[PDB]
Amino acid sequence: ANFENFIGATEGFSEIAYQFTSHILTLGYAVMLAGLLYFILTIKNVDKKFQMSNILSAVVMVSAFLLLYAQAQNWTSSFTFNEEVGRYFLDPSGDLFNNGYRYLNWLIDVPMLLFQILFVVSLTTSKFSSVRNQFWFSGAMMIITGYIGQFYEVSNLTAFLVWGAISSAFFFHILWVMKKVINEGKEGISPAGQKILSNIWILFLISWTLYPGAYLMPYLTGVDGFLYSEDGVMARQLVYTIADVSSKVIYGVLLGNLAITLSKN
Ligand SMILES: *C/C=C(C)/C=C/C=C(C)/C=C/C1=C(C)CCCC1(C)C
Repeated sequence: ANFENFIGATEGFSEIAYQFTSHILTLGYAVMLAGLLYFILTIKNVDKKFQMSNILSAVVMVSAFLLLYAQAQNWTSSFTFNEEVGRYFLDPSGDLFNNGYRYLNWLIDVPMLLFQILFVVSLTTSKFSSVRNQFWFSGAMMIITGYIGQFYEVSNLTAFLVWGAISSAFFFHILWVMKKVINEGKEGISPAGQKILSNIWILFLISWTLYPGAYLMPYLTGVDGFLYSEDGVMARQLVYTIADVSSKVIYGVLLGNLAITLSKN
């Protein structure tokens, strides 16, 4: 199946790798719940014209809280301690670790995260429906092809890499469209608003690039390096969690700050 089950069925996990991963994943969903309350409670601070962004952030928080909670429970319940060896091994009586929860989260959140910026910034020469459709089509194809490649993570590294490269092509199209959105959105707003948009662009670029980084984490030191191990599992789930918080919560906070700044003439 996946790299997590592979390690869990062969080498097992140290108490530390199992506990660290349970805690990071728990922090992930905990932050989404806090984010949910923040976006609901702050909806009254922005003008009505911009409230769709707060609404879409709130919906992303529900998606991410529920699905990361389900992933967290799946992690903790999938491995059981062996006293002889002193490690956690995959439990054949369990469901086994499943990355489906995260990929479904991506399928839901990606279209809403890309769409929500179009309720805060104004385009100039691009059409709203064109940009929206390109975001949605490429976003969906990114996640779908990456999901396909994930099936080959352990069994066929070649297909894993090829499908990931196909997915990356759609990713680069998204980055290209978003860069245009940001540049049109900077036209005729105040310098304070332009500086927030510049920050949004940088946050977007870095935080979205973390996802492919985590997808490749166990192979980033070769076919038998330091990360082809429980340490690469830990690193993968840490980087996902940093990306989750950044791409969903911080991105949303910054858009709301942009909407407040735009209310000032
Ligand atoms: C909260 C969720 C978000 C922002 C999810 C974003 C997911 C991606 C940017 C996925 C990207 C991928 C690649 C560009 C190549 C490797 C396969 C993916 C699906 C991880």
